[PDB]
Amino acid sequence: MLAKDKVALLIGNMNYREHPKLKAPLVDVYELTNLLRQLDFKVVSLLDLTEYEMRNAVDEFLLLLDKGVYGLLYYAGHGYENFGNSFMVPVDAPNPYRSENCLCVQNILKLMQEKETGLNVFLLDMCRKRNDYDDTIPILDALKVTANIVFGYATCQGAEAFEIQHSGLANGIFMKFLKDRLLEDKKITVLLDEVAEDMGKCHLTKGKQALEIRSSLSEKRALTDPIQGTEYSAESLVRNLQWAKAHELPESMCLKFDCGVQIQLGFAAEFSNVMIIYTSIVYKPPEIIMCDAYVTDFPLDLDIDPKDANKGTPEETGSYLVSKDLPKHCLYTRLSSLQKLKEHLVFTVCLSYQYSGLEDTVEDKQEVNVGKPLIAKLD
Amino acid sequence: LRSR
Repeated sequence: MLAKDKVALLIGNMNYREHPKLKAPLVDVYELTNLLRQLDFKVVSLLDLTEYEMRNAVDEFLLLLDKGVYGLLYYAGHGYENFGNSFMVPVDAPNPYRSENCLCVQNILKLMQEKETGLNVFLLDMCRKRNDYDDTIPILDALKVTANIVFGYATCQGAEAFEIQHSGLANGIFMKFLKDRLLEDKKITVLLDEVAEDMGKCHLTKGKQALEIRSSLSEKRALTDPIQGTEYSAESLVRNLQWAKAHELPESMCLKFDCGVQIQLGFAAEFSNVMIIYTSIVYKPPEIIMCDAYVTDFPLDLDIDPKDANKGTPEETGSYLVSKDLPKHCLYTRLSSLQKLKEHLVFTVCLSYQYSGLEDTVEDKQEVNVGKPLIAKLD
Repeated sequence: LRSR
């Protein structure tokens, strides 16, 4: 079995403004993103999206999809279910909230089917209880009989999905078990079934949470199926190239200051909407005794806290996922909410120095523009 | 245990 393309959208929502906050979607999404990439999926991973952002991300995902393409959606965050319809709850939902504030998974399925995907996979790592404030009784249109649909729900209808309250890293229950199986060369339905068995052995979740699989898939399609890669339309290749650009951060640039010092500006991706910037004092003409380099003046859209920027360790920025994957001895800054970027990312590298003999500090600073960062390119 |  071969797939014309494999494409995944992964969303983790943790920091709700009007509802309890979550911790593990960041690990779940990060680790799943990596496993999917090992299977050659073109993946977009996004943290903490609003309703508007979630819809836009879905619109981008849909653009990738084409006849024969395997599409996968993974969601870790708050959700609800009314009348067998699954809804994803964005971080900007009010309390209480209604369906119009959320995204209905089935509608996404309908749109995917309109693209003639070869496989539709939904992994919904969220609660499935009712939202009683939402009183609407939607007449969702009947889906076409694709025979390509697989739902892996972290929990059963009417029940809850969980993560572990452990300080430091810990997956949610679903990912805890999924990640050990995900790379298996098996029909995705069978794989999920093994996953359901693994979860059943969890004492902590017994009687509270169990995987539910819903499938109408009539062919031996596996996540490990090879990409055919022969029939791309030119428009697709450009879309693929654009996706690759979103996937790739700007390469590091060496900044030359008028006073002759050089600073290394380095970039790392945590998610498609989360970048880490690091700076280091690579070079000094001797005449200058002391050097200080630091970053600032970010776009407001990013809502970056200067208290939380220019840190000794990546860990200090709220970047726990990437470390020791980053050059040591560098200031670190975490740019999250990259999707909120109206204008090319522009910021300021500032430098403070004293010359040997001279005793007064000098202040020089230059605007760097990497322009669009990651996901932002997509539009 | 955390609820989602």
